[PDB]
Amino acid sequence: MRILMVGLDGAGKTTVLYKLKLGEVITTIPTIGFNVETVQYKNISFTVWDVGGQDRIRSLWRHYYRNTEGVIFVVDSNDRSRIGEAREVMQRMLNEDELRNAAWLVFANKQDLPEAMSAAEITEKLGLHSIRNRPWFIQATCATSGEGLYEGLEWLSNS
Amino acid sequence: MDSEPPSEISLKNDLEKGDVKSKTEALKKVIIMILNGEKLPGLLMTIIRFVLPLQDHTIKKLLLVFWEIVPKTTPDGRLLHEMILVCDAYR
Amino acid sequence: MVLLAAAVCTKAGKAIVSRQFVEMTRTRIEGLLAAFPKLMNTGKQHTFVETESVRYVYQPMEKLYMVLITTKNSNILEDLETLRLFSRVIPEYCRALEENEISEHCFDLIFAFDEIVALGYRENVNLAQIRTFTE
Repeated sequence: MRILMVGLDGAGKTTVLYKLKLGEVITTIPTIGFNVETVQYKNISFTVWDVGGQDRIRSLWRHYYRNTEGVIFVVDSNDRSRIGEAREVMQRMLNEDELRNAAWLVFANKQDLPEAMSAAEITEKLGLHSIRNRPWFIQATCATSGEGLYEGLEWLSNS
Repeated sequence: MDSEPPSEISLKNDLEKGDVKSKTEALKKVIIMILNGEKLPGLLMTIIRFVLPLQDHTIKKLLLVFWEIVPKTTPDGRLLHEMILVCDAYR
Repeated sequence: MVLLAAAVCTKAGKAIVSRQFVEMTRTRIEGLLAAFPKLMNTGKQHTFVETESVRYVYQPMEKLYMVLITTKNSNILEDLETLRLFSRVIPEYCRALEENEISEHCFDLIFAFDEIVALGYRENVNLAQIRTFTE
C-alpha cells in the first residue's frame, strides 16, 4: 500500500513516521524534501512518503500525488492560527485528479498538549463532513506516545 | 531511441518502476527525443518524483541535464514557482 | 556563447545526441548535423571545414562524426582542445562511435557536453571527473 503523508510544517509528520518505523521518538529537523520508508503492520507493507510542509516544499507535493492509495494529513491540534491554512491546503488537495480515489486519513496530532483542539473541533474546521466522494476518517494522535498511530494504520488498511 | 517521436506513453511507465536502471533509461530516452526535437511534457510528474532530494548523482545528473534544454516548456509536474521542481530540493 | 552546440552525429542524416547549452538550437541542431557531417562536414580530411557560415570541427569515427560547431571563435587551439577532450570522454561512454550505442548513452554524453562546454565556453573534463556525476 502506497501512502502520502503531508501537512503543514511542524505538524509532526516525520515524528510520526519514525515512531512507526523505529518505535523511537527522534529529534527532527525540518524536512526540506521527503523521507520515504516502509512500515509493516498486520501483513501490509505501507510505503510512506513524508513530504516536508514548509512553503517551498509544499509547492512540490503534486509530484507525489500519482499512485497514492491513501493520504495521511497531519494537523498540529495546538496551533489555531494555522488551522484555516491547513483547511485551504487540504481542500484543493481534495480537488486533485491523481488523489481522486485515495483514502483520506486526518491525524489531529499533539493531542497531548493541554489546549489541543479536539478531533471533533478539527473535523468542523477542516470541513471533513463535506467529503462524499471517498473514504475519510479522523483520528486523534500523539506521535510521541504513539497514541492513535496504529488505529490509523488499521483504518487505512481497510480502505 | 535514436528519434522516435510517439513513445511518451511507454516512457511514463519506464520512468517509475521500482528499478533505478529503468528510470535512468527512461529519463535518457526523454532527453534524446527532446534534443532531436520531439514530444516531452506528458511525463513530467513521473520524471520529477523519484530523483528530487537524493545525493545519488546519476538520476540527479540526468534530471539536471533536462533543466537547460526545455525546463521552461514542460509544466505538468513543475508548473511556475520561484523554487520550482528544478530547484527546491536541489538546494 | 561562442560555441553554439557540441554534437555527436551519425551521417545517417540525423544528430544522434547533441547538446544545446541554453535553449536555442533544438531542432536546428539535427538539420545542421544531418546535412553537413554526411559530406565529411564537407571536409577533405581536414579538421576545420566551414559550411553555410557555421564552423564545423570534426573527427570521423566509422559512419559517425563527432562534431563541434561554432560560428564565432576566440582562439585556434581551444576549439580542437574541447573536441579532443570530448574524444577521450566518448569511448568511455560508448566504445567508439556507433549510432545505437550513442543513442543508448544519450544521458552520459549529454551530461559530459554540459560539463565540457558550459554556456558555450570550453571548460575541461577528464574520465575520472565524469564519474562523480553519473555515480
